[PDB]
This record gives sequence, structure tokens and C-alpha cells, in this order.
Amino acid sequence: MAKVRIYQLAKELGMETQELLELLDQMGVAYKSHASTLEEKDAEAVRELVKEQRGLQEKLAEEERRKSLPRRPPVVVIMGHVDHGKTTLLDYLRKSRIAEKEAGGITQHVGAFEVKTPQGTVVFIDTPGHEARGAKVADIAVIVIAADDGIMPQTEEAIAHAKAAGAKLIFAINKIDLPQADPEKVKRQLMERGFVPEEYGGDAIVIPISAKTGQGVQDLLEMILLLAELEDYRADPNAEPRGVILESKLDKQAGIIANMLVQEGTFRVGDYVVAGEAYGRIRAMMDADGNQRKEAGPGSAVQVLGFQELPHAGDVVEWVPDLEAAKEIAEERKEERKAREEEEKARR
Ligand SMILES: Nc1nc2c(ncn2[C@@H]2O[C@H](COP(=O)(O)OP(=O)(O)OP(=O)(O)O)[C@@H](O)[C@H]2O)c(=O)[nH]1
Ligand SMILES: [Mg+2]
Repeated sequence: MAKVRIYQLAKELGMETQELLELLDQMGVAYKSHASTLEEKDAEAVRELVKEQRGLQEKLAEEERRKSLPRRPPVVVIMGHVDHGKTTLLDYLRKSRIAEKEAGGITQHVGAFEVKTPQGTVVFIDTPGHEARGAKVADIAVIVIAADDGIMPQTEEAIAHAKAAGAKLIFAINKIDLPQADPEKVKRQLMERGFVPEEYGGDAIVIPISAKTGQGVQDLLEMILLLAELEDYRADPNAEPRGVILESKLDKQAGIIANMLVQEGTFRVGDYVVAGEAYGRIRAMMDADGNQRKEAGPGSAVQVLGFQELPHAGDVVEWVPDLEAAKEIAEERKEERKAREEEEKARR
């Protein structure tokens, strides 16, 4: 130092000889060999210019990986005709989820539950129902058909709903344990309706299963996760929090509560949110496993406390910066709802 030789400075910077010589050439600093001596002006300039380029590349790298978003579990709705085994399938799926013991894990109903597999986690919507807009909830819809019954128009219509809901269809032929079961009949029904099973070279997905047995139900999961990978579901935990109201109700010893599914961003306790005209602050959050949750990320379905009113199902839960923002946004929707219902006076 004062003055330093190039081979010494290179050892300081953990740098290769030719690397530093290349760099010096760029800078316009003349030398002879790496044995040559550097002026302190040049040396300090090198020390600094090395810092820039290094930090910059780490900056370029860090901002490159964040460009790639974390994945999210698939959200799955189960549908079908009455008696076709919908509920039993749902109920079974719960039972397979804790294969261990009580509890622990109060297993409270947050409007959805998660089935964790060695492949990955699947989010199943658990709530009514028959289904009788709103915001997109399920990525995947599972259309259940009894093998001993087959395709009713009810099933046909539950199919067209999921297509209007933008959900990828998965057909499950159920009750295959019955002697009067006819899975082939159902395939022909699906085909004549324009859904061609993969085995026949079409894009339709058909998994035979028994909600009674548990037979092939494992296959159904692997396929969901499979199609999930095909669709590559992902969400940004850092975006402005966005979610959807599954169900909202009243526990008299509690008061207004809401079951919410998180889609984008991360909700936290203390956040102000507005769902439709409903709003409030988040006092607490509780998951399917019962834990009191500080934060909720995409795929998380949680119990929410602190809404002022009961929010409508399927409404979008959206983060807001403060209480005054919640009021104004929620109120503005009320005015239009009110006044446009007086547009519903005449003549409609
Ligand atoms: N043999 C057989 N019976 C089943 C199977 N799955 C469901 N069931 C029977 O189907 C009957 C009613 O179907 P659920 O499982 O309750 O489905 P669900 O509640 O009727 O569905 P929705 O009426 O549309 O609400 C029950 O008696 C079940 O025992 C199955 O995989 N095999
Ligand atoms: Mg039922």
C-alpha cells in the first residue's frame, strides 16, 4: 500500500490477475505487468469501481429471482347431481387429511380445508353447496357422477356452470364398488356430450373412484396436482392483498365473522379491508387447523373477525390503507346500490 502492486491488490479483492488487468485496461490505467505498482488514486478507484459492478450484479440477480413468483395450491370445487356421492367424497377427504390422531388441530371450519400430499397441497372448498359471478374461486372443478346412475341434466348444468366459472374440469366416476356400476356407460355419455376421455385421445380427464372405499381417490389427488403443474398456479405474496368471501355468518357469542380465501398479497392482523359494502379492521384470523394467525397468504382460507356488516359470499376482499378509506369505498358502493335500486323503481 502507498503504493500497492497489482498482484497484491488482486489478492485483496479476491480477484484474478487477468481480471484486474482487463479492468485496468477498461479504466484507461496503463501498466507493465501485474508486478507493476499502482497509484493510490487508481487503486482506490479500482476498489470502488469493483464495488459498483459487484453490488449491481447482486441487485440484478435479486431483482431477477423476484420476477419469478411463488406458486400457490390449486383451489378445488366438488360438484354433481344429488346422491352422486359429493358429500361422502368431501367427508372422506377430511378423514384422509388427519390420518394420525386428535386434534390438534381443532379442525374448525374456515370454509376450506387442505389435503397435503407428498406431491403437494390441494385446497378443497368445503361449504354449501348445490351452488343454487361472483369472483373466481376454484381453479379446478370436480364433476362427480354415480356409475350406477350416470349423467343427469343436473350434472350437465353443473358442468356448464364451472365452464362459466372458468374452472378446469375433472370428471370423477363414483360408486364403482357397486355391481350395477357402469363406468363405460358414463364415458359414452361424456363423449356424446362432447367430452372425450384422454384414453380415447381427447382432452377430458376421467378418474374412476369410490367415495366409499377410498379406491383411486389417491389417483384423483395426483391428477389435480398434475393439472396444477400444467397450469402453473402462482401468486405474489407482496401484491396488494386480495381475496374472496366464501361464507359470512353470526356467532352470537362472537358477532360477525367471515370465511375468506386469500388470492393475492398477504393479509395481516390490523389491516383494514372492504368486502363489497362491508368493511372493517382485522381483529383476528384463525386457520383450518385452529391456530390464531398473524398473516394470511395465497391459498390460506381463514376465519376473519372485525367486519362491521356481514359481507356477501363471493365478494372481493380488498386491502385498504385506513379506516377512512374503508368507509368511503364501502359507502360509495351503497349510494349507487341504493340509488340504482330506485332506478329499479320505474319501470322494472
Ligand atoms: N356405493 C357407494 N355409495 C356411495 C358412494 N359415495 C356416496 N355414496 C352414497 O350416496 C348417498 C348420498 O350421496 P352423498 O355422499 O351423501 O352425496 P350427497 O350429499 O347426496 O350430494 P348432494 O345430494 O348433491 O348434496 C349416501 O347414502 C352414500 O352412502 C360410493 O362411493 N359408493
Ligand atoms: Mg346431500
